Amino acid sequence: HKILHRLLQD
Amino acid sequence: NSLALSLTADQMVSALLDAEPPILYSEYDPTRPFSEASMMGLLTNLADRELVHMINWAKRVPGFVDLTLHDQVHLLECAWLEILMIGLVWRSMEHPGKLLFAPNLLLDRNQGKCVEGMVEIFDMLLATSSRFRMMNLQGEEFVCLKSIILLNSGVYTFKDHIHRVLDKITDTLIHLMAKAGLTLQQQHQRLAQLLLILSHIRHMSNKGMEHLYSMKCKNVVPLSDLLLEMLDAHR
Ligand SMILES: CCn1nc2c(C(F)(F)F)cccc2c1-c1ccc(O)cc1O
Repeated sequence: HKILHRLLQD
Repeated sequence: NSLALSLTADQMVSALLDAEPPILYSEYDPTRPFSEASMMGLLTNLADRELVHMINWAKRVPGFVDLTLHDQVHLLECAWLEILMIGLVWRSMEHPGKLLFAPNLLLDRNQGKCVEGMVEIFDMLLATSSRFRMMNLQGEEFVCLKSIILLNSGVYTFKDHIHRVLDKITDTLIHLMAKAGLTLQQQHQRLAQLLLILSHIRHMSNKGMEHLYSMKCKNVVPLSDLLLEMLDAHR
């Protein structure tokens, strides 16, 4: 679960 | 069908322009860094905050949103340092011999010396900056190059979509050069010159990545979890 995965959503 | 391919050259340009991330500042401390700890601390801190902007910038790059989250992730992990670096070089154009990491942070090769294996990378960055200056690189051209790095660097490590979007940007570059009054021959010669610099940008990225890795092992300079994961993707 990458931080990048989260930031690319929002 | 991606919207990007339906955009006009002028519709490609002011979108990249408008999508540009702002120029961030470093710590307002007037102490010129000479130690590795102080220098790399400022660099990584700045890099951390820039990454957040780079991420929202990439999402504004036409054709990028039409990709799967996984692909978007892969491309950013691959090009993030190339993108940071070409931005550094662009900002440094008007400051010969200087690297403008931030308006309040200009470093020279003398400060790179105080960090083993850093001076070589600075010299490469300075040379790239100089090259950009002599070619009289234009902002409209810079933004096109930066987008190309985003879509190109990881395109293989994976389809036509990206190739079609890359062609679209190629059309835009020529458009800008013709609009600038360049001859037909001057156009394809400048196009070649610009793209060949990407090879050198990739090189500097790979060298910087290695240096950032060894630095991670020494675990002296603190690295944000985001940097670690971005850096991690390169193994
Ligand atoms: C932290 C990202 N980074 N790393 C750089 C290196 C390296 F890898 F060798 F340590 C050398 C030169 C610049 C480096 C940067 C960097 C580049 C652009 C920028 O705006 C901020 C940076 O920290």
